[PDB]
Amino acid sequence: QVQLQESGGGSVQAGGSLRLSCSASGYTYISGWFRQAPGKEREGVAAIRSSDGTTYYADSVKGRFTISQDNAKNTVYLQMNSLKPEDTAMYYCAATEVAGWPLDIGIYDYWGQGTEVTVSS
Amino acid sequence: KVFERCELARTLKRLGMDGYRGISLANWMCLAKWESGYNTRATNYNAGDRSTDYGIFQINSRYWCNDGKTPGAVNACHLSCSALLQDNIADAVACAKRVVRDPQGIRAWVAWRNRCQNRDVRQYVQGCGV
Repeated sequence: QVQLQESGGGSVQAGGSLRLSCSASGYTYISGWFRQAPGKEREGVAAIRSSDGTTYYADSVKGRFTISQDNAKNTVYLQMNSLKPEDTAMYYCAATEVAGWPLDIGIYDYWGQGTEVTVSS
Repeated sequence: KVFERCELARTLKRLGMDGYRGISLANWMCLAKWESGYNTRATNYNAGDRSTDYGIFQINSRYWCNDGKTPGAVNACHLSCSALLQDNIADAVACAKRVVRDPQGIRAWVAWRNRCQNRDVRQYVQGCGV
């Protein structure tokens, strides 16, 4: 089906920026980023619908994080600005071929391995 | 637009429908054939619950898309029904995939049950190079 590979994770100081990347080996309709902070349940972050380029953000990151796509390279990016310690988490790329509410974890069928983001101070 | 048979099969194949959820490309083709006649602008009004079926796969406005005038609207696909009346069928294909996600699968379409279920569907993809 589709295999997803994330990259770009690292350690950044509070207030800084970082951009994550996610490659897909086949066609995807909706793609998103789901993060798991230390000891907590995984939660939605941002999602994109490839057909119309519409984007959907969780209340905790709306305004700070933005998600985009490069249709030629079949990659999605998660840009993060003004990072906070609370944004520290393993960030997972996920995708689906189904149409639904893009921040609904239940519609996702493809999952990456995660890329770690650590925000200090 | 009205797709030609093989043109549509190749488009559906490029959009990942072949074997999607165990459903062959030929079964998807048969569905489109009997639902709309491969027509992206097809519409059908249902007086009983005041819902409308839209596009090439005749997606219903009560559970799947939003047309803004159907009572008990769920909008499971999170799409305007107008997006399913376009020449580009990516949104329609994705919403059709969302329909078959449910336990019923492709049996959700009564026309598929009456014309494609337990029917030889080889003619729908014959010679298309898919």
